[PDB]
Amino acid sequence: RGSHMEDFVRQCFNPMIVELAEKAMKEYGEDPKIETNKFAATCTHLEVCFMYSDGGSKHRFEIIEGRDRIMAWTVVNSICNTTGVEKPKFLPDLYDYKENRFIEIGVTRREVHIYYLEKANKIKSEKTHIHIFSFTGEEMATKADYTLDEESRARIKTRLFTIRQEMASRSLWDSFRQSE
Ligand SMILES: COc1cc(CCNC(=O)c2nc(Cc3ccccc3C(F)(F)F)[nH]c(=O)c2O)ccc1O
Ligand SMILES: [Mn+2]
Ligand SMILES: [Mn+2]
Repeated sequence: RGSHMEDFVRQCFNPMIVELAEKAMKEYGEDPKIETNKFAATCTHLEVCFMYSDGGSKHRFEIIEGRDRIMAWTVVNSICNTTGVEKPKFLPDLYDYKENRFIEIGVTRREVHIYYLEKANKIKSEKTHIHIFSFTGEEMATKADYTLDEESRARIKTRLFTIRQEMASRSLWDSFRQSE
């Protein structure tokens, strides 16, 4: 199907990020040409996770998001057997070696409060850190511990708002906001 959203996602995001989002959606049994809003969402989430890992020290983060499910769970099991942190019931996004905790990164189109509430209700181990961003420039982290420096998060919010602006300029932001 000829979707403007698909072409915009391919023009906006990095090709390797697009390939990773495509592989993730195909592994989860979703059509990137049909679920174009979910395609944009997966690309955005991947890019935000990569920018997050880009912040901090060189060996600070172990990246779980992006890998296929089997290898991702393998790295999670290795981290749990190495450090001793409780195994999470759901696949997280990163692991902070400095703070020694799993990080779940979320990107929302609504208020960060509701999104964080749903995520804290989903995750039951509580030991997993949750860091939520929004397309309006807001953020919320567990225990007010935002992990990274202010600049590394500020560039993330800037990129999110740029993506929102481009979506609105292409007249696709309304359906993308209604999709969530
Ligand atoms: C069983 O469902 C889950 C699967 C996973 C492992 C892989 N998916 C993510 O890692 C992840 N997916 C999403 C959005 C999404 C997209 C597809 C299905 C379900 C969901 C969610 F349910 F999350 F809305 N947003 C994240 O930020 C994000 O990290 C983790 C937690 C889950 O509850
Ligand atoms: Mn994830
Ligand atoms: Mn996430």
